[PDB]
Amino acid sequence: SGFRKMAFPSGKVEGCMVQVTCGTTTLNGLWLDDVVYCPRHVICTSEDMLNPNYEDLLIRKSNHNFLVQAGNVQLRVIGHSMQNCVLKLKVDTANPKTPKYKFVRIQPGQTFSVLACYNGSPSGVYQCAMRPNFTIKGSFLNGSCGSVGFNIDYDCVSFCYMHHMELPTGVHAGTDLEGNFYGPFVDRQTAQAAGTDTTITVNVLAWLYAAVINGDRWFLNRFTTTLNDFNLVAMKYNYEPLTQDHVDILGPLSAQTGIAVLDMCASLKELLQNGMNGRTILGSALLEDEFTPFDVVRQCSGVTF
Amino acid sequence: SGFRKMAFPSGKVEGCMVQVTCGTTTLNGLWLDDVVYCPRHVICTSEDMLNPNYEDLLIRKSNHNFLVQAGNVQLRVIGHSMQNCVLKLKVDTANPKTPKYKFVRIQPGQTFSVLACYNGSPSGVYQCAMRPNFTIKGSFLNGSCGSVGFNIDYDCVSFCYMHHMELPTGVHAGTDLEGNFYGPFVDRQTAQAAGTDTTITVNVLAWLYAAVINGDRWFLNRFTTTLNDFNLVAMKYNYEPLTQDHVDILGPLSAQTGIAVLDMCASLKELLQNGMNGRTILGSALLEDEFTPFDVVRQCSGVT
Ligand SMILES: *CC(=O)[C@H](CCCNC(=N)N)NC(=O)[C@H](Cc1ccccc1)NC(=O)[C@H](N)Cc1ccccc1
Repeated sequence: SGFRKMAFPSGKVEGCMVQVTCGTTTLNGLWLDDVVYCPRHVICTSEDMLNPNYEDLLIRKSNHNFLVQAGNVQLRVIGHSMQNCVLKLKVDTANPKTPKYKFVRIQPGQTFSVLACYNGSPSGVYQCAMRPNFTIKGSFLNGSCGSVGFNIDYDCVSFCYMHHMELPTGVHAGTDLEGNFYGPFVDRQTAQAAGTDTTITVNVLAWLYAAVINGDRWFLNRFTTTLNDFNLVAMKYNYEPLTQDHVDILGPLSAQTGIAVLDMCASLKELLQNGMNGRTILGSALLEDEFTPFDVVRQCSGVTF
Repeated sequence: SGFRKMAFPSGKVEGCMVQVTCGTTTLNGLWLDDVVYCPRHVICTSEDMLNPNYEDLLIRKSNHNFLVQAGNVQLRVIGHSMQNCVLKLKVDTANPKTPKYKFVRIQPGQTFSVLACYNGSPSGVYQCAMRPNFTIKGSFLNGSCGSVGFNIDYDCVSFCYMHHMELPTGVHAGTDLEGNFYGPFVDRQTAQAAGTDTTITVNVLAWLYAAVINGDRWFLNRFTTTLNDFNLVAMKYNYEPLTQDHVDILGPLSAQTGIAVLDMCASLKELLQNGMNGRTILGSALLEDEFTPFDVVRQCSGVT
């Protein structure tokens, strides 16, 4: 029983983390086979970040200016390239602890485990959701860049996020491992503000199913509704619209509990309009939306890797 | 910026988790050097658990009955002993991946990271607090006994918990790595109920400090309360008493915040009586008590 915000085992990623230094700037990198990936603003001065010509400043440097270090071992850079906002440094040695991996671009609403690192050393791991505004509400301090987010798809480590920048709101923004930013953000010190956020309704429903699997039933009424009557209510509370594909993905939890998706949509409807009656659900007094439907199955089914 | 309940990196512990099978019963074990630790009731059948006698039940068994698996490699068991409620299995080979480790017994109120495992394979990692009633509100399914909790002191993995049992409440109970249960629980199918629980006052305060460092300051007030007076409001609301040892350990965050421990005790005291004013604190409408004062520094000081 029980239900906690659960991260994937971080062992396979810990083995790929290294330190990348260029001039006076250091940050983290991901060492897979004989290539190290890291944010390309490692090659930038603070002066450069006001208007950075990454194409020009990349070729102005060469392999010797990059100091990659895997723990205590120095790795010899033998080639440097640029794929969007991610700098690829070819190295002399291939990582023996390289897992079977894949580079994936997640969609807003999905989750992943973040391994926060500093100077190429892991500090801690936690679960993050990619908000609808393409930010993540993470925990990062300076030097955390190159920290990556990932999922473990059965026998494969799917990397989905590399951290680049903190915004003024305190939220965070990054890229996929192809170097493409999630959201309308820039690796440039220019005015950037996240867009208005919304609540991932499909994830909240999944989290109510999880509460039912763990005994909590006080919020379940004898009502049901239509998918559009609920969405009318959802829009009023700045909730993401629920699609038919969303209802499809909640089937497995609807099947496990014997509660139709729209039956619980009605339960959520009245949780939004009349509050939570000063009661707790899985140890929270607010509606949690950082659990995907697969996150609930994974935790309440004992999936292993 | 930001504050989430993050766990320690699990890599070092992952290498130590194996699958222990005796008869029809399979659970997880910890493989350190040439020894595999696991909950002793692996030797029992469900019919035995109603009134097991472990010393005689081990009298019945041999090293031949204990099957250990490190991934897909089978480890030869060459000896089996028992220390309190933990079974120690001596094996033919030592774990190449044994970290510098300690066995520690935590006190109620401190936190640790749990690596939930099944069939010797890790499934997830999360943070827990040892409640004042010596329970933990974790996430454990069947075949999760053997899973272990741990901290990471720089480069020393100090194990402090092994999972053994879930109680009717839904909470969880286990032992330190010397086989001694936390709380008045036992590995037997007997009437056992978790004592009624209290909130960890010192952790809530640390959590409030984390909230202001991260920018949340609406709960502030500072009406000048005394340690005692606070404690008398606290105990009525089922919060554990706040000693001045606690005040001492909140010193660091009282410093960086410039907020005297007692003046936040004040703003906690009326948060306790008035309410949350329908507002949040780091994304919670509840007072969070599963963050130690060190947990708050470690997460605000970038420790690795
Ligand atoms: C991940 C990092 O911390 C990295 C600094 C590495 C050097 N190591 C240490 N200082 N210990 N990068 C940044 O800190 C990042 C650089 C950047 C600037 C502009 C865009 C993208 C990246 N700095 C920030 O993100 C600041 N918050 C500046 C900023 C950026 C965007 C909007 C508003 C402010």
